[PDB]
Amino acid sequence: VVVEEFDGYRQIWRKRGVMPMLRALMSARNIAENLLATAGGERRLTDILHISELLQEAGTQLESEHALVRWLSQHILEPDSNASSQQMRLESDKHLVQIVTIHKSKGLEYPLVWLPFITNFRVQEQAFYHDRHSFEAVLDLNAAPESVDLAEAERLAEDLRLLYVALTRSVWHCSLGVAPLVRRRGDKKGDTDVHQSALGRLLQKGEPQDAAGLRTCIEALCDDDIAWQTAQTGDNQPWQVNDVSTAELNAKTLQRLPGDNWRVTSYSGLQ
Amino acid sequence: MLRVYHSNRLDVLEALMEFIVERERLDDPFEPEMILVQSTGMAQWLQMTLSQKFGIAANIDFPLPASFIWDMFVRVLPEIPKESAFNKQSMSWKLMTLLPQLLEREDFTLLRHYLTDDSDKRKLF
Amino acid sequence: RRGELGFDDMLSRLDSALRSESGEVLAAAIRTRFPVAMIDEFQDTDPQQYRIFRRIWHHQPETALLLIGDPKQAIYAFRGADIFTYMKARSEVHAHYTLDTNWRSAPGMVNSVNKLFSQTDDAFMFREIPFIPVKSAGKNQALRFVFKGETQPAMKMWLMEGESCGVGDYQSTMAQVCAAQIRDWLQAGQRGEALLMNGDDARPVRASDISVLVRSRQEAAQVRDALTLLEIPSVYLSNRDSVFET
Amino acid sequence: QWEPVLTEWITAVLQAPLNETGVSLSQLSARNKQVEMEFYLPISEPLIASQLDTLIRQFDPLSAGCPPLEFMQVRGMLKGFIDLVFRHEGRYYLLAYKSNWLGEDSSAYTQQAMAAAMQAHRYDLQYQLYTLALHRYLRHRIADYDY
Amino acid sequence: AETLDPLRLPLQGERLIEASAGTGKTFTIAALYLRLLLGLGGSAAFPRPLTVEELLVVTFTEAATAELRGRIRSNIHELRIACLRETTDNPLYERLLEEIDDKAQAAQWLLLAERQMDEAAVFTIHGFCQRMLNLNAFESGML
Amino acid sequence: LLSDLESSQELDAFVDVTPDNLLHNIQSDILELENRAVAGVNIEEFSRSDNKRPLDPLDSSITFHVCHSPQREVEVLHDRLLAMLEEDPTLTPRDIIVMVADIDSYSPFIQAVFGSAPADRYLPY
Amino acid sequence: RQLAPLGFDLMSQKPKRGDRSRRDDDRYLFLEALISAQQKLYISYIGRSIQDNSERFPSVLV
Repeated sequence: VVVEEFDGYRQIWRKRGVMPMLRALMSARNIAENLLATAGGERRLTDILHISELLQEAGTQLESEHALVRWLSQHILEPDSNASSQQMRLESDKHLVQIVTIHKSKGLEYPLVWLPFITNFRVQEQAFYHDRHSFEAVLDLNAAPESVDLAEAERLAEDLRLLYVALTRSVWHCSLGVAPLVRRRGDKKGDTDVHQSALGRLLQKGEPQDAAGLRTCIEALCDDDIAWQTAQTGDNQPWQVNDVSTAELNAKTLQRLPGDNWRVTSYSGLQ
Repeated sequence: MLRVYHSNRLDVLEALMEFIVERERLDDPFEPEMILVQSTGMAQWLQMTLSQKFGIAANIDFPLPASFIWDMFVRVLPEIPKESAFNKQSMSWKLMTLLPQLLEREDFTLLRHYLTDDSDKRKLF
Repeated sequence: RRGELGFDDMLSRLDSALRSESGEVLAAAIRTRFPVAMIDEFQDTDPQQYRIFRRIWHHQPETALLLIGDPKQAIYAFRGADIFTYMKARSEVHAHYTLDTNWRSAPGMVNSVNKLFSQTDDAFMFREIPFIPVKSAGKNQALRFVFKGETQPAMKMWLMEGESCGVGDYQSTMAQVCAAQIRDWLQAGQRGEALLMNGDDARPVRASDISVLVRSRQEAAQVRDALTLLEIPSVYLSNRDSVFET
Repeated sequence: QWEPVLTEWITAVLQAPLNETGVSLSQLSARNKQVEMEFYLPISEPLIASQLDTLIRQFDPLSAGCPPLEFMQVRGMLKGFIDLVFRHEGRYYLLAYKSNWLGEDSSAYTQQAMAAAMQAHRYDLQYQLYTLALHRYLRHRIADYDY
Repeated sequence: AETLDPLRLPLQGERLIEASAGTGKTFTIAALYLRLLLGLGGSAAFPRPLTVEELLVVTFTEAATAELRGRIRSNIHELRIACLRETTDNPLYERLLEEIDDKAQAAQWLLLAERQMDEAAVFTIHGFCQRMLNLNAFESGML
Repeated sequence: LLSDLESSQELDAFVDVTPDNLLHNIQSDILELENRAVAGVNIEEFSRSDNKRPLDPLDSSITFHVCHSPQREVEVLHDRLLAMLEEDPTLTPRDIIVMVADIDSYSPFIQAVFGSAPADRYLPY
Repeated sequence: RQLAPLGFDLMSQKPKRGDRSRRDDDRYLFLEALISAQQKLYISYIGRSIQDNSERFPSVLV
């Protein structure tokens, strides 16, 4: 019976196309209702629908039937990102915590913003800077320390601009994660590298200090809007679902045929 | 006499054309009836409506206005061939030969700066 | 040879056309075409673009040039933008105009931003990028994120306690602290304790209000794994992965 | 290489008269001929094959064999392209062209073989629709018309 | 530096507007677009009023250009309605209506701007470069 | 250009449309050459709103639809055409036309949503 | 549908009565589509983006 219904699916796929075969497969097996009943299967169903739409979009431009299978296997083997072949949002009705990068948050708006890794910084190694007089891009192929310092200054300015972009997106409340982060491989050297970051250059006023110095620089700028608290590790209970029931709904059914046999044919149509 | 028929919809104009044809019959039966249209769907709808009104719709020619005007140019004035010498492809293949000959003029220095930089006979065509 | 073109190839062709001698007259044709220019987002300006705009609209009469931008938002240096082009443009032009009023955030967050970035002189470490204190809106001065206890302040710098910490451990601890704060805001938000108050109007805090701002994909996955452990679903808006890789 | 045999074959076609009186194609003027007449024929009833094939077999003698074709109820318009219509001595005539003729190479294309080809390819319905269209055309065009 | 007013900006030479984060940049752009369309400002105004096909707006993001085109179309329609009614509900629109002396010619110009809004010259950078390369192909040398 | 002809004979056959529906209202306003748009120059015309034409809430002649994708757009269009075929007992699919701005972009989606319908739901296209 | 002119065409410089452009032809096509509709007129446009849920404005004629 399975082989017979798959041969019928092959006949529909050869006569009507991709999306009619996929719709008959999802309606006869009723896999869409089972994926909607399963928790966490709505994203899988939207991915299946997008893959079906892309297969129907690529199947009209191809004549052979195996060519679409080879195209699908190639696009599986090719992870290249196009504007049409990207993953979409799975759901819009259910509210979710929206994680967004700093470059993708330019011009947006969020009520409450949490910045856990605003103190993490990365040191630029290559020597590609700009001159302070001619304002031209200078690429130094030799490992000169002046070019490395002039590139690290532009890296720190870019980190400060990223800090201002990430700070100016909160509306009501923003929370920051501060820690004496040390990029150096030594664990206890007596000094931390927060002055090498963008936040510590404003907290420690561009001066290298310690964890107690960072804490005193944090507690120095204490106002009604700016406060600090210690990091508490602890969990009591995850959450409460508080689900609600769904009202009854039905679908209308067509009473008659949509149209009579009206067609403008020729003698070859009647033979 | 040139008759202009203003109407709000097209069914009144089709009924007026049916009344004109049924009112004044053609003296020559094999003479085609020239109905000037612009697209093929308009001529197909006119053929279907004339077949619905008359029972038949045959020997009705639907030419272009330019084709009918050139046919009247041929029929009225003699010593004129059926095809025009000045067409798009003919003038293009003529100008592809004529433009290198006219590059030495002072008026064509802009086309010389556009053409004589690099040319594998792509910008010229 | 193939006759194809690219996105930057149009800029290079226009710069090479204006670089020639006859193309200056072509620029006059552009002065015949549009005798005005209003260029938005001038922080994302390549030097070829500013060279073109200086070739066309430098000092000719009756033509106006309006460079509307922001040097404090130039974060696309990885894409091809450059703040030194903006500094050259600021050195070339004479007049400067700024927008004083801010219509988005609460005045507490505005005062926190104007307090943090005006601690020292030249906080952006460049002479041609000055910072000015912006002003909050009059209609949004009653915005308050209130907790069960009292009115929560605007900026809360969660200082992780310790002498020295690594990278993965610091990320894990701050992700756990952020997930604990998220679950505390969602647990108190569904009972009418944590609210967003505009004047006297109140709104409970749902899961769509809290957003975590990360910079990389690894720390975004760390935040998502630390948040999905406490039965809190979260979406990743910057997910650019292909559907064919699942 | 086929060209010098084809033109003499064409003149051999043109020299052969096709009429019951012996009228050739060279006697037809340009105003008398009309090539590729396109007609549209309306039908408002559902075309039943059983009510049509019996009406054909009642009068057409070639429908002794030829078991009836099956087609759906066609209501609407019918297109047709007649090859040639020409008048001569005050009488109208129709002419169509069939040129496949793969199975014949000898002189066996007599009237019996042509009637068998007409019964096999079912050109009787096409010729009957052509006669109906020509009758309606001569009724609409020429006043005081008799079939 | 000085503060920026959209109804007092001199539109001569080169000007540098620094719009901070969260400020009404798209509103100031629409206000300057209406100022360039109606020719307002007095001594700091343009020497002649310009049409929709003469105002060039360059923005990088395509969605930003579409949003700005829709907002400028809505502002043109609202200002046409407020000029036909001699009243409005916006204070900037009130000052814009107070700056003009004539109402019929301004309403006719806003109607012609609404009808010519499809041919507006609000493009991106690469789109403007492609349009200038395809338009004057002789002096540039583009296919 | 037609009115400038000297020996032209102008005939007018305009059938008036009774304005009952919204589409018939628009066609009557176009044919009669009148301005029904209320500007509201005074506050008395701006306060009252009964000076306009009343539009019945069951008048489904002209409807505007907002969709999210070319697939969902024609998926909504198919259901709306089925509702229109169910609303009127005498309605032919030949009398229904669908015009798109670009045929090649939407034609895969149209064929996809028109082929997927079952036998009780399938309309010929 | 906008089709830009060639730039060196003289008909676009000095327009006459009998000149034809694609924009005016499309506007007259929309007028003929409004007039030719007898019973029901259906209009559907993409209003929200499928990628980023951005608002897509309709045409000026609608």
